[PDB]
Amino acid sequence: ASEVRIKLLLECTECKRRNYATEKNKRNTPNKLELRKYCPWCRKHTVHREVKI
Amino acid sequence: PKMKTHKGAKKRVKITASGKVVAMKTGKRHLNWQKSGKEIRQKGRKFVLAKPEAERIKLLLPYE
RNA sequence: CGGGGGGAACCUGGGGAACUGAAACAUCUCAGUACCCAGAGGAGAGGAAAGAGAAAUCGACUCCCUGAGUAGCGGCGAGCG
RNA sequence: GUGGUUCGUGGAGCCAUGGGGGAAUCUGGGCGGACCACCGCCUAAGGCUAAGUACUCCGGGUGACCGAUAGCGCACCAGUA
RNA sequence: CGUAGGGAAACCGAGUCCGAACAGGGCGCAGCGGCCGCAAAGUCCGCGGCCGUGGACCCGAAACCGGG
RNA sequence: AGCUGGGGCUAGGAGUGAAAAGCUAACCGAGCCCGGAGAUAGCUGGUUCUCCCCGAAAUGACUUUAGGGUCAGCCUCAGGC
RNA sequence: GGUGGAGCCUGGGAGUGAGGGCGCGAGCGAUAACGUCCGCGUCCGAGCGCGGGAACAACCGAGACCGCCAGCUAAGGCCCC
RNA sequence: GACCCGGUGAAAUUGAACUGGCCGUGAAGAUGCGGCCUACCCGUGGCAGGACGAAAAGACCCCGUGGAGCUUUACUGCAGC
RNA sequence: GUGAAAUACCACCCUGGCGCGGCUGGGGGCCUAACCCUCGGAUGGGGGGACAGCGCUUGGCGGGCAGUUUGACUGGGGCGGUCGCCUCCUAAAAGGUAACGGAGGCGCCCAAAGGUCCCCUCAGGCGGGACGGAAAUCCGCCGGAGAGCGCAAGGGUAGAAGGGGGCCUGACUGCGAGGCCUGCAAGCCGAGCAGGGGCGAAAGCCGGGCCUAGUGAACCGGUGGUCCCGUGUGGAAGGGCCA
Ligand SMILES: [Mg+2]
Ligand SMILES: [Mg+2]
Ligand SMILES: [Mg+2]
Ligand SMILES: [Mg+2]
Ligand SMILES: [Mg+2]
Ligand SMILES: [Mg+2]
Ligand SMILES: [Mg+2]
Ligand SMILES: [Mg+2]
Ligand SMILES: [Mg+2]
Ligand SMILES: [Mg+2]
Ligand SMILES: [Mg+2]
Ligand SMILES: [Mg+2]
Ligand SMILES: [Mg+2]
Ligand SMILES: [Mg+2]
Ligand SMILES: [Mg+2]
Ligand SMILES: [Mg+2]
Ligand SMILES: [Mg+2]
Ligand SMILES: [Mg+2]
Ligand SMILES: [Mg+2]
Ligand SMILES: [Mg+2]
Ligand SMILES: [Mg+2]
Ligand SMILES: [Mg+2]
Ligand SMILES: [Mg+2]
Ligand SMILES: [Mg+2]
Ligand SMILES: [Mg+2]
Ligand SMILES: [Mg+2]
Ligand SMILES: [Mg+2]
Ligand SMILES: [Mg+2]
Ligand SMILES: [Mg+2]
Ligand SMILES: [Mg+2]
Ligand SMILES: [Mg+2]
Ligand SMILES: [Mg+2]
Ligand SMILES: [Mg+2]
Ligand SMILES: [Mg+2]
Ligand SMILES: [Mg+2]
Ligand SMILES: [Mg+2]
Ligand SMILES: [Mg+2]
Ligand SMILES: [Mg+2]
Ligand SMILES: [Mg+2]
Ligand SMILES: [Mg+2]
Ligand SMILES: [Mg+2]
Ligand SMILES: [Mg+2]
Ligand SMILES: [Mg+2]
Ligand SMILES: [Mg+2]
Ligand SMILES: [Mg+2]
Ligand SMILES: [Mg+2]
Ligand SMILES: [Mg+2]
Ligand SMILES: [Mg+2]
Ligand SMILES: [Mg+2]
Ligand SMILES: [Mg+2]
Ligand SMILES: [Mg+2]
Ligand SMILES: [Mg+2]
Ligand SMILES: [Mg+2]
Ligand SMILES: [Mg+2]
Ligand SMILES: [Mg+2]
Ligand SMILES: [Mg+2]
Ligand SMILES: [Mg+2]
Ligand SMILES: [Mg+2]
Ligand SMILES: [Mg+2]
Ligand SMILES: [Mg+2]
Ligand SMILES: [Mg+2]
Ligand SMILES: [Mg+2]
Ligand SMILES: [Mg+2]
Ligand SMILES: [Mg+2]
Ligand SMILES: [Mg+2]
Ligand SMILES: [Mg+2]
Ligand SMILES: [Mg+2]
Ligand SMILES: [Mg+2]
Ligand SMILES: [Mg+2]
Ligand SMILES: [Mg+2]
Ligand SMILES: [Mg+2]
Ligand SMILES: [Mg+2]
Ligand SMILES: [Mg+2]
Ligand SMILES: [Mg+2]
Ligand SMILES: [Mg+2]
Ligand SMILES: [Mg+2]
Ligand SMILES: [Mg+2]
Ligand SMILES: [Mg+2]
Ligand SMILES: [Mg+2]
Ligand SMILES: [Mg+2]
Ligand SMILES: [Mg+2]
Ligand SMILES: [Mg+2]
Ligand SMILES: [Mg+2]
Ligand SMILES: [Mg+2]
Ligand SMILES: [Mg+2]
Ligand SMILES: [Mg+2]
Ligand SMILES: [Mg+2]
Ligand SMILES: [Mg+2]
Ligand SMILES: [Mg+2]
Ligand SMILES: [Mg+2]
Ligand SMILES: [Mg+2]
Ligand SMILES: [Mg+2]
Ligand SMILES: [Mg+2]
Ligand SMILES: [Mg+2]
Ligand SMILES: [Mg+2]
Ligand SMILES: [Mg+2]
Ligand SMILES: [Mg+2]
Ligand SMILES: [Mg+2]
Ligand SMILES: [Mg+2]
Ligand SMILES: [Mg+2]
Ligand SMILES: [Mg+2]
Ligand SMILES: [Mg+2]
Ligand SMILES: [Mg+2]
Ligand SMILES: [Mg+2]
Ligand SMILES: [Mg+2]
Ligand SMILES: [Mg+2]
Ligand SMILES: [Mg+2]
Ligand SMILES: [Mg+2]
Ligand SMILES: [Mg+2]
Ligand SMILES: [Mg+2]
Ligand SMILES: [Mg+2]
Ligand SMILES: [Mg+2]
Ligand SMILES: [Mg+2]
Ligand SMILES: [Mg+2]
Ligand SMILES: [Mg+2]
Ligand SMILES: [Mg+2]
Ligand SMILES: [Mg+2]
Ligand SMILES: [Mg+2]
Ligand SMILES: [Mg+2]
Ligand SMILES: [Mg+2]
Ligand SMILES: [Mg+2]
Ligand SMILES: [Mg+2]
Ligand SMILES: [Mg+2]
Ligand SMILES: [Mg+2]
Ligand SMILES: [Mg+2]
Ligand SMILES: [Mg+2]
Ligand SMILES: [Mg+2]
Ligand SMILES: [Mg+2]
Ligand SMILES: [Mg+2]
Ligand SMILES: [Mg+2]
Ligand SMILES: [Mg+2]
Ligand SMILES: [Mg+2]
Ligand SMILES: [Mg+2]
Ligand SMILES: [Mg+2]
Ligand SMILES: [Mg+2]
Ligand SMILES: [Mg+2]
Ligand SMILES: [Mg+2]
Ligand SMILES: [Mg+2]
Ligand SMILES: [Mg+2]
Ligand SMILES: [Mg+2]
Ligand SMILES: [Mg+2]
Ligand SMILES: [Mg+2]
Ligand SMILES: [Mg+2]
Ligand SMILES: [Mg+2]
Ligand SMILES: [Mg+2]
Ligand SMILES: [Mg+2]
Ligand SMILES: [Mg+2]
Ligand SMILES: [Mg+2]
Ligand SMILES: [Mg+2]
Ligand SMILES: [Mg+2]
Ligand SMILES: [Mg+2]
Ligand SMILES: [Mg+2]
Ligand SMILES: [Mg+2]
Ligand SMILES: [Mg+2]
Ligand SMILES: [Mg+2]
Ligand SMILES: [Mg+2]
Ligand SMILES: [Mg+2]
Ligand SMILES: [Mg+2]
Ligand SMILES: [Mg+2]
Ligand SMILES: [Mg+2]
Ligand SMILES: [Mg+2]
Ligand SMILES: [Mg+2]
Ligand SMILES: [Mg+2]
Ligand SMILES: [Mg+2]
Ligand SMILES: [Mg+2]
Ligand SMILES: [Mg+2]
Ligand SMILES: [Mg+2]
Ligand SMILES: [Mg+2]
Ligand SMILES: [Mg+2]
Ligand SMILES: [Mg+2]
Ligand SMILES: [Mg+2]
Ligand SMILES: [Mg+2]
Ligand SMILES: [Mg+2]
Ligand SMILES: [Mg+2]
Ligand SMILES: [Mg+2]
Ligand SMILES: [Mg+2]
Ligand SMILES: [Mg+2]
Ligand SMILES: [Mg+2]
Ligand SMILES: [Mg+2]
Ligand SMILES: [Mg+2]
Ligand SMILES: [Mg+2]
Ligand SMILES: [Mg+2]
Ligand SMILES: [Mg+2]
Ligand SMILES: [Mg+2]
Ligand SMILES: [Mg+2]
Ligand SMILES: [Mg+2]
Ligand SMILES: [Mg+2]
Ligand SMILES: [Mg+2]
Ligand SMILES: [Mg+2]
Ligand SMILES: [Mg+2]
Ligand SMILES: [Mg+2]
Ligand SMILES: [Mg+2]
Ligand SMILES: [Mg+2]
Ligand SMILES: [Mg+2]
Ligand SMILES: [Mg+2]
Ligand SMILES: [Zn+2]
Repeated sequence: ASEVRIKLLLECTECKRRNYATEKNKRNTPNKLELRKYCPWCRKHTVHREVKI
Repeated sequence: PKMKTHKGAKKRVKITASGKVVAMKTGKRHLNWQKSGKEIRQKGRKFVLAKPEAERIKLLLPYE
């Protein structure tokens, strides 16, 4: 990673719990990530949103 | 004078009932974002220490 | 009427290092030990709860055993306790 | 601002106090580990106090302690030459 | 000290911890002859080797510090 | 700016110094004595009777580590298979 | 197949972690070094005990429990020492 | 002075000595191993070539996570302002 | 009449601004008696003057002194160079194997350059064609791979790991038999079970990337979550577990 190849987390938009940790390239993806992952808390897949790490 | 229990160990490790040394798994304190889920998952568990090193870490625990 | 000075260590108060250990070293340790000073005595200090701390309990202080290298303290290092 | 306590600022109370501000007398005040409340313990800012405890210049008893390069530095005119 | 362990802990307990799990895995769980005797976990004192703490196998520094 | 007797004062991180780090009781880049003290020494040395069986290593990894150490390797002893 | 101071397992005690010559395979070196750095092996180390090599730790021979004024052999040797 | 006689009589040094030379060898500079040459036993005055002669646990050099003095815009503290 | 709010009048509050009083903070000026210096005389005179000096405290300058640090490898030390990870060789046809031996790279990157389904096959040589070229793109024959795979090198690879596109987020959670490697600790591969999903008609594949580097153990602390402990009790301070 670098200053452009940042770090970030995913937040189960339903219960707002952060679940996964990944990265992106804020120049090639300056839009906040929105990915559909699985929440062990809700116990069902859910759209997760890039929050800041 | 009697021996002093080494606390650097009693805070990290734990002697079982059969005479083994079980310490938590090293690696997942930080720098974990790009690590696997398998790598974070497996490292959250104890591991029996090598016999030679455990033997030493028990002579430091003379009273447990 | 009393004090002054002496006494081998032992005692309490006022001050108080370092080598060393941490396999370097500064916090830390060695340790409030060694040493200096004032004082006291056959002993000195402490001592009759504005305490301890969870028993709805104990009952001044001193010393030994035990509690225990437990609780905790610690560049949670060496180690302290 | 420090010292003591296992407590090295730690969530840091308790005991002590060099600096500042500065009360009350039982309807008082300190305490039970920051703080608030409930519940409890105690009753500071005057003092005294035997024994059980520590040491061994001194005297005595006794040793699977030494026996003149040993045992105190000195078994003898030694803290001497 | 031992008779119960597992867990950071509440806490459960021949099981317990991660877990949604009746899944999977970690650390755990069970004497010999003819009642007897014999053996043993464990524990206690001796002895022995080794380790920790202290000058710790003996002698040796250059140096630091304190009071005179 | 001389030499000199006698009486004096200044000292240990301190004194003096027409300056050499010279001098401070015959060795001064921090005097001497005594104490902390048996400082520390991963370095060198030294380690005392006899016989009996086995019998090495000087490699690898990490090591402010390289002439020192932790684990493994190679030796040994007791028990078990 | 192999019953060997063979091997597996648990446990206690170590020492070693400065190797060196030779032979073969390489690198480095100059197709130098009693040079250096690795690999398989061997020997000295620990066999500086014995025979040969004039003499010589490691080349050839050969693994020394002790005693004999007995015999056979290995390397190497048989004109004299 | 040295040297001879009477009188007194030290010293560092010293594994033990029955202590030759040459060509070789050997931890690479042999009185001590091998071969050869030489050499009768003990002395006194002398000369300094060798016993890698004596003395001082190399001032040089590196090593030690040794020390100490000096230095600064090295780190961290203290006096002082 | 009128606007959202409406008028005489009587309070409580604001806007701002003015004077008295409060109580303080700065600045100016002057006293004096604390405090300090001085005066043959001292319960006093004289000058300084609430500053200075001193005490607790803040922050700075501070080799003046004090305690220490100032790495190792090295064909002696120093100067130079190097220090972990990856690829090839040396490496003597298993693995492993040194040297300040010979050659080069990593400290990133991709939201697609991931997953799945379907389809497609390259460089290169010869001839062919406006602008138009030794190589822009089209047509034809030959072309088992010499192209390509983001980057060093290697091995691998079209019967895909290469190129196009569709729907997608498995770049999952909870574990994980058995193993490679191995001194420790680490690092590596991983079938399968459940939870919930994605691509597919289906068999099936998917726990990021054709692979091998792209990294950093504990200690200390930050943020979200959990709701386990809470120092007499209920909470809180502060912690532990998860990420
Ligand atoms: Mg992840
Ligand atoms: Mg436990
Ligand atoms: Mg961890
Ligand atoms: Mg964490
Ligand atoms: Mg990765
Ligand atoms: Mg994963
Ligand atoms: Mg988990
Ligand atoms: Mg206990
Ligand atoms: Mg127990
Ligand atoms: Mg007296
Ligand atoms: Mg005191
Ligand atoms: Mg002092
Ligand atoms: Mg010190
Ligand atoms: Mg010491
Ligand atoms: Mg130590
Ligand atoms: Mg000590
Ligand atoms: Mg030290
Ligand atoms: Mg040390
Ligand atoms: Mg030092
Ligand atoms: Mg102390
Ligand atoms: Mg005292
Ligand atoms: Mg006196
Ligand atoms: Mg007295
Ligand atoms: Mg008495
Ligand atoms: Mg009294
Ligand atoms: Mg009273
Ligand atoms: Mg106890
Ligand atoms: Mg106990
Ligand atoms: Mg720690
Ligand atoms: Mg202490
Ligand atoms: Mg303190
Ligand atoms: Mg703090
Ligand atoms: Mg404190
Ligand atoms: Mg307390
Ligand atoms: Mg006060
Ligand atoms: Mg009351
Ligand atoms: Mg009150
Ligand atoms: Mg109080
Ligand atoms: Mg209070
Ligand atoms: Mg309170
Ligand atoms: Mg209390
Ligand atoms: Mg409380
Ligand atoms: Mg009350
Ligand atoms: Mg109380
Ligand atoms: Mg009172
Ligand atoms: Mg009293
Ligand atoms: Mg008395
Ligand atoms: Mg008494
Ligand atoms: Mg007596
Ligand atoms: Mg006798
Ligand atoms: Mg006797
Ligand atoms: Mg005598
Ligand atoms: Mg005597
Ligand atoms: Mg006699
Ligand atoms: Mg289980
Ligand atoms: Mg099991
Ligand atoms: Mg029995
Ligand atoms: Mg016993
Ligand atoms: Mg041992
Ligand atoms: Mg000691
Ligand atoms: Mg000793
Ligand atoms: Mg000595
Ligand atoms: Mg000494
Ligand atoms: Mg010093
Ligand atoms: Mg000094
Ligand atoms: Mg004079
Ligand atoms: Mg004079
Ligand atoms: Mg005089
Ligand atoms: Mg003086
Ligand atoms: Mg001095
Ligand atoms: Mg002194
Ligand atoms: Mg002094
Ligand atoms: Mg001076
Ligand atoms: Mg003197
Ligand atoms: Mg002198
Ligand atoms: Mg000095
Ligand atoms: Mg002198
Ligand atoms: Mg003294
Ligand atoms: Mg000491
Ligand atoms: Mg030292
Ligand atoms: Mg003898
Ligand atoms: Mg080695
Ligand atoms: Mg290691
Ligand atoms: Mg290091
Ligand atoms: Mg070296
Ligand atoms: Mg070992
Ligand atoms: Mg056996
Ligand atoms: Mg056998
Ligand atoms: Mg054997
Ligand atoms: Mg063997
Ligand atoms: Mg063994
Ligand atoms: Mg070594
Ligand atoms: Mg060597
Ligand atoms: Mg050695
Ligand atoms: Mg070596
Ligand atoms: Mg070698
Ligand atoms: Mg060699
Ligand atoms: Mg030779
Ligand atoms: Mg050779
Ligand atoms: Mg041949
Ligand atoms: Mg050859
Ligand atoms: Mg060769
Ligand atoms: Mg080579
Ligand atoms: Mg050669
Ligand atoms: Mg060499
Ligand atoms: Mg070597
Ligand atoms: Mg040797
Ligand atoms: Mg031989
Ligand atoms: Mg042999
Ligand atoms: Mg031989
Ligand atoms: Mg011999
Ligand atoms: Mg010999
Ligand atoms: Mg021979
Ligand atoms: Mg011979
Ligand atoms: Mg011969
Ligand atoms: Mg044989
Ligand atoms: Mg014959
Ligand atoms: Mg012949
Ligand atoms: Mg002859
Ligand atoms: Mg004559
Ligand atoms: Mg004469
Ligand atoms: Mg000799
Ligand atoms: Mg002769
Ligand atoms: Mg030669
Ligand atoms: Mg010669
Ligand atoms: Mg000869
Ligand atoms: Mg001769
Ligand atoms: Mg001879
Ligand atoms: Mg000869
Ligand atoms: Mg002569
Ligand atoms: Mg000469
Ligand atoms: Mg001569
Ligand atoms: Mg002469
Ligand atoms: Mg000579
Ligand atoms: Mg000679
Ligand atoms: Mg000479
Ligand atoms: Mg000399
Ligand atoms: Mg010398
Ligand atoms: Mg020497
Ligand atoms: Mg020496
Ligand atoms: Mg020397
Ligand atoms: Mg030297
Ligand atoms: Mg040095
Ligand atoms: Mg160093
Ligand atoms: Mg070193
Ligand atoms: Mg220095
Ligand atoms: Mg001053
Ligand atoms: Mg000034
Ligand atoms: Mg004025
Ligand atoms: Mg003022
Ligand atoms: Mg004053
Ligand atoms: Mg200050
Ligand atoms: Mg200076
Ligand atoms: Mg400075
Ligand atoms: Mg100084
Ligand atoms: Mg300094
Ligand atoms: Mg020091
Ligand atoms: Mg070096
Ligand atoms: Mg290295
Ligand atoms: Mg060099
Ligand atoms: Mg050289
Ligand atoms: Mg060399
Ligand atoms: Mg080399
Ligand atoms: Mg350099
Ligand atoms: Mg290979
Ligand atoms: Mg090979
Ligand atoms: Mg292998
Ligand atoms: Mg290099
Ligand atoms: Mg790729
Ligand atoms: Mg054209
Ligand atoms: Mg290719
Ligand atoms: Mg590239
Ligand atoms: Mg190929
Ligand atoms: Mg594709
Ligand atoms: Mg696609
Ligand atoms: Mg869909
Ligand atoms: Mg496994
Ligand atoms: Mg492993
Ligand atoms: Mg990794
Ligand atoms: Mg499924
Ligand atoms: Mg499915
Ligand atoms: Mg479908
Ligand atoms: Mg899978
Ligand atoms: Mg990759
Ligand atoms: Mg792909
Ligand atoms: Mg790294
Ligand atoms: Mg640390
Ligand atoms: Mg839970
Ligand atoms: Mg509470
Ligand atoms: Mg709770
Ligand atoms: Mg309430
Ligand atoms: Mg609340
Ligand atoms: Mg909280
Ligand atoms: Mg929390
Ligand atoms: Mg975590
Ligand atoms: Zn959720």
